[PDB]
Amino acid sequence: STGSATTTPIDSLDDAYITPVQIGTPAQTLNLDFDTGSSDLWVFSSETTASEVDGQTIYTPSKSTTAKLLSGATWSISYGDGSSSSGDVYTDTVSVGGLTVTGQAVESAKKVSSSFTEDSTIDGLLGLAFSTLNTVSPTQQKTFFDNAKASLDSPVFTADLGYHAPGTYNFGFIDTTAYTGSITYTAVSTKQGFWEWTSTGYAVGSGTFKSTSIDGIADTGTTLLYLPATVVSAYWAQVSGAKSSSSVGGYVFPCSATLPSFTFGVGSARIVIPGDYIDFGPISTGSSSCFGGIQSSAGIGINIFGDVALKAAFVVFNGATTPTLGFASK
Repeated sequence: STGSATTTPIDSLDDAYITPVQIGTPAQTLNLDFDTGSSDLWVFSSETTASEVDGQTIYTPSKSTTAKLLSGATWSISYGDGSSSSGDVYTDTVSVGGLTVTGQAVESAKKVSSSFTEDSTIDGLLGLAFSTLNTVSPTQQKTFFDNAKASLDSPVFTADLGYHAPGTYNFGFIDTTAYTGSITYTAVSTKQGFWEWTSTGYAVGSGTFKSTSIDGIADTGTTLLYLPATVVSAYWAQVSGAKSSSSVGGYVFPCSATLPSFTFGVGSARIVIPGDYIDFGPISTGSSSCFGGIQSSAGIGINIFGDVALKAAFVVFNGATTPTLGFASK
């Protein structure tokens, strides 16, 4: 089997991407944030505290003839941005782009933190990291990909995120028309539950490539590119007037600037992030200070190849017995 679904930016900045997902019988379609940095499929629901729902579409398990309460199971998750959610668990039929999993754990939110409430465009998350990170207790549950894997034509999914445009998540096949050149594959460590890999270095604009190992995670659920402070300083030093602002929370730059590109290495291959992809617009409405799309990871504990980096590539998440990641230009 295979599946193919379009993923759409939630706003003009590509702050996140939503993909429609069918849950239950008859189908209830929710727009979920596919997140290769976490491993829970959770949704706004008829159980979510009413004051914490503000425009999201909800899953109502009582209206699904295939929903079954997973007795005794609870979940609770905290994300790197400080947001959180928790609740109980149903199993139900879940389909993405024509690919169907029966018995998928659908984590129904009873509580969500303010940032989820305040984003009416995201109805929940669909985790695509390794199932060892799934938070369901006392019986950990599998991700949608893990449940689907055995049925897929090939045990892979691909992320093809658009810049200011829709893109595609495919399951079970590699669309050879969706990228240019060849796909370069690189090793993955699953020890932390992430799609964790080592980039071979970077360049800023037309500058020379610096060969240096940068361990980080391929994370579709993080907006920006978070890299070591040395790398980030080297990038922003090429932008007149750019500075790190403690009050804003990262590097800002004059909105009048033209940003240089940023290249990262995948083995001997190179992925080029155009400068425009690094512009996240005014820090507040009407400001001439703009927020940068490359930021320091120094306060995170891990480097994160988020959407800014991934949207410059066609990315293969290879879930073979020994997982690997593939990157191609496009």
